[PDB]
Amino acid sequence: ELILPDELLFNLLDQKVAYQNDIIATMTNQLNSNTVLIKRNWLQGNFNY
Amino acid sequence: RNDVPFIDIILDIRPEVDPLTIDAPHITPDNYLYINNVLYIIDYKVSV
Amino acid sequence: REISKSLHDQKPSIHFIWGAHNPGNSNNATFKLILLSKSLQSIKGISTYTEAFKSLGKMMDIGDKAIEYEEFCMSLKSKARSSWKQIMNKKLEPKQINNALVLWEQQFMINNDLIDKSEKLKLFKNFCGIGKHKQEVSKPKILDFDDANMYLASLTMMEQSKKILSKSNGLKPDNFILNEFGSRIKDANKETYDNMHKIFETGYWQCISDFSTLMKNILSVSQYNRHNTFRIAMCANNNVFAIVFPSADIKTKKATVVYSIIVLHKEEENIFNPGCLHGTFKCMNGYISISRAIRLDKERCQRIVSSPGLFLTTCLLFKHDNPTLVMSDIMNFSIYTSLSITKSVLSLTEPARYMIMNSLAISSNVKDYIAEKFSPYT
Amino acid sequence: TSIWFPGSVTLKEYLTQIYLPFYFNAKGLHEKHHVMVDLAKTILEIEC
RNA sequence: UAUAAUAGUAGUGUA
RNA sequence: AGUACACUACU
RNA sequence: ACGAGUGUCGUACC
Repeated sequence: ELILPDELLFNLLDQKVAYQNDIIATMTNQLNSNTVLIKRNWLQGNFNY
Repeated sequence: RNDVPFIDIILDIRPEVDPLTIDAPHITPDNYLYINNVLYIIDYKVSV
Repeated sequence: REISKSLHDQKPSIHFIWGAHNPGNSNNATFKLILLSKSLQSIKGISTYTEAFKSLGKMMDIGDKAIEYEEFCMSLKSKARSSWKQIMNKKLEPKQINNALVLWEQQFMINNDLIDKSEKLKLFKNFCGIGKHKQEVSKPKILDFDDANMYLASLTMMEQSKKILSKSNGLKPDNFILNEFGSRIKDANKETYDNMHKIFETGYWQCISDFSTLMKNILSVSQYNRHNTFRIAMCANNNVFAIVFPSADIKTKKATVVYSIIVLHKEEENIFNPGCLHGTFKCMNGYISISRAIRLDKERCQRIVSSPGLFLTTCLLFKHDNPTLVMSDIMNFSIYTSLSITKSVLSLTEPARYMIMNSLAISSNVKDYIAEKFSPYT
Repeated sequence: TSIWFPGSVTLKEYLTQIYLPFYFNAKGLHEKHHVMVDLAKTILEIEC
């Protein structure tokens, strides 16, 4: 699970206007949960060898 | 010198000692150096 | 993107305007301060902020009283530098000299008596951006890069910059790099020494050195800055000055510097304007030029201070071992790239690799890269 | 032919003119407020 | 026998 | 303000 | 004004 940064939620929750197609909110379940489940993307630089 | 027998070292350093001396070992030192009544057995090694 | 055709929608290429020094004026700090105050208060014509500039000149005026200004500054500096730790628990006391409330050397309070309230609000809200609005979808507005008129305007700006900045300073270079490493550079390569000497002889080096020194002086003065104090920053050039408007101290996070460049020149249209000139007004004895207010982060100021080294390295590296190149063109390109502290050139420097190398290659999908990835931000 | 200014260049000089401009950039020119959102957008787009 | 070693901080280049 | 691969500085 | 942006921001506040 990838945890979104606290400041990202801080400036996403204080917009006062809904975005047109919020990819972040769709995956975040309307900002209900900070974490997002990542399956096929092994993280950058972690599996170099 | 390369792979010089130890008996040859003894004979060169001590010509006065006769054959049938104490049996020199199977060791064939790469080189020998005699100075100040001291004999140095020198072996070359190329290894990490 | 939001494509703009208007020339007035341009953002500054270099956040600075430069004019040649005046040999007929003394380089003393007090004399330059007096001259700048008089020229600011002597501005003619009508404009939105011209009254504000004249009032600022009135605030920074010491009149015939000059000696006690030096005495005051020296007395404060002697006490300030006598202690390793910063002087605390003692409040700095303003001392009016004539029309100037001098708090520190080249630091003046906003004389609300001298300024009209409307003019002060215009200068602080609509010009310096201080206090604007309070605690609109649009798209990033960029200039039309393939427009014929926009490219013609850019070419004209570059030609004008090359015209103004290629003239010699009329003075022997005599700088640190030369006096200290000329023998080594000359013995390594004669041509490199000649190119470096030519760089030091032209107006590009003087302009960038003056801008670096002015930014260093601005950074030095801005630490003691208050909400009602505008500072004056000076460099070696006696015609280039900087107004440092009130802002937060540098030591705090996300601290920014607000400054405006002032250039005094004998004849109008004899200034290097890299798209950062607010207005050229007429004052006594010549023409004054005021640039638009510039707000910069501390990292951008650090790069600006370091910029002379970048400029020299870029010029010498591009001209190295190449007699077919004109040094003026290389210096013209380097002045702009060295002082580029915006992402507009960042969006162009990296894709150039892929585009040109795929063009030069045997098999490449350059069309796909240009269509789907190349995203200029001009 | 040279790229950024008139004149002729060697292939080594041509590659230098192609590749050096990348190093003219300044680190830390980004703003966190926007890059956070951009990186989140691209990650979540790929995941979706 | 082409294989045993690795203080802390900072900077730079690279993926 | 992370993973790895280095090089250079200071204690 | 300036910096950033096809994310509502920085821009000192009563």
